[PDB]
Amino acid sequence: SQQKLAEKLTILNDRGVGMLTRLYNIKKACGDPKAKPSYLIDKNLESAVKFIVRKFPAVETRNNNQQLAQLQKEKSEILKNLALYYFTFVDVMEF
Amino acid sequence: TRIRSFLDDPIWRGPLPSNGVMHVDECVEFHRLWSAMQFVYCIPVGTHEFTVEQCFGDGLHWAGCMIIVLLGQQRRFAVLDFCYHLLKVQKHDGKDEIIKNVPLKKMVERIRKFQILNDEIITILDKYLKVRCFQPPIHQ
Amino acid sequence: AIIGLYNYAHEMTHGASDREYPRLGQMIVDYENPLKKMMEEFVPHSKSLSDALISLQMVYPRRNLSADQWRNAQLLSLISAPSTMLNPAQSDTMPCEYLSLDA
Amino acid sequence: REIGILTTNKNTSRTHKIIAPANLERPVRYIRKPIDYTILDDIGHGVKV
Amino acid sequence: LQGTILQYVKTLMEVMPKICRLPRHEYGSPGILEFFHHQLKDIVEYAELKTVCFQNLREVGNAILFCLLIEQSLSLEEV
Repeated sequence: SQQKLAEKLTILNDRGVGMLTRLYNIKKACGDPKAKPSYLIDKNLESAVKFIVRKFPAVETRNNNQQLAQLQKEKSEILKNLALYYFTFVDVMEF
Repeated sequence: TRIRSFLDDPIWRGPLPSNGVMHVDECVEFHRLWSAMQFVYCIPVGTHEFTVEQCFGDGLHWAGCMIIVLLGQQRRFAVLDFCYHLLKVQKHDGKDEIIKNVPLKKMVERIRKFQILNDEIITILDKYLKVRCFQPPIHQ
Repeated sequence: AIIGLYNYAHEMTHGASDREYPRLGQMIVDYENPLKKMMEEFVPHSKSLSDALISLQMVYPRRNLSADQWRNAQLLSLISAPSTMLNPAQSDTMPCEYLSLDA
Repeated sequence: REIGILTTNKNTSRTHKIIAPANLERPVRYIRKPIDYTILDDIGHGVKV
Repeated sequence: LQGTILQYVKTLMEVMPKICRLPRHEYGSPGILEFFHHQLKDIVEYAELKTVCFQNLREVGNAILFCLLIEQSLSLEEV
């Protein structure tokens, strides 16, 4: 009687539909080359992103070996443009 | 409107439906008589005879459809009609034979032509002219 | 790329990864073939899910008939039986009658 | 006057192909919130916690 | 309408079948044509139909068409 199954189901279904909508929009924006984030196409960040992806779960900042030198000067912008996508993925995890 | 005022005889509209909604399998309303007449003049004729559009033109259908529309029977006419039903079924199964010296494919083609004409006439008449609720069941 | 790149920006700015990066990365690397994992994840729920799905034998097969069978039953026809045009259309499983078939 | 018996006013009016609202759909921002399980307790006979 | 057409309508209503169902699709097109032709046999064989009823109906239709077209011409001269 204290499980609140009905309310929990009702809430989570709406949440799931909303997350589906958001993730579909993220997929579409990331599909056409003319609308994905500018950092996934710049030629000078290619090495940085390749290095990051090759070892995705782990963070290896120190001992970069100049594969991340460029990323260290746009960080104030990277952290401010990719916020939306990151928090959408976080909300997917919470859901 | 003035012409509608002339159809005050009870023969045109018939008696009240048994089920309390509308006649379906009965033939006590003018639109069924017109469906029968349509069946009559949608049958191919011999070469020594004249077709209906050769003798009467389009006025015949204008008169018939006017009478139907003024009485308010246009939708019942569309739903319930022998020729339209035959056309629908023949289109579904796509058969062709001869029944009492009446080729089937030619007859359905004629029926389709007349259906187009009737729809046009009814639409014009409706254009120029610009609720009975029911009770739910009661528990014993 | 997006997740790792944001996390690195955050690490360099503040010196510590974001709170949620570890579990988020673990999720992303676990559901890389999402069904192969979700199949192993739903063994505990198999019984309840099976009940809920077997319950559909009474609705799906009779809703998924062909057009000939629809003609035989004169589906959605008001004039099929003119004597019962006032009777209220009804069934025990009323919500199951207009439930989407694709769902 | 004699012909006027058979006449009746016809309803025809001027309009535009498109008419816009007085106030358009002003967009709204996306503010993240967490999943709150206590927003249906005022509907029906709720069971707070 | 209240004269000859009414009398023919009454007579043909007397002659028409009391009940006429629309057969089901399974009956066939040839069967349905045969059924209709049998049911409406008295109307099909009515001699005076095409020569009197249709004539009067044509007259009525021509009258209403004349009213419509004459109204259109009057408007076109007024403009």
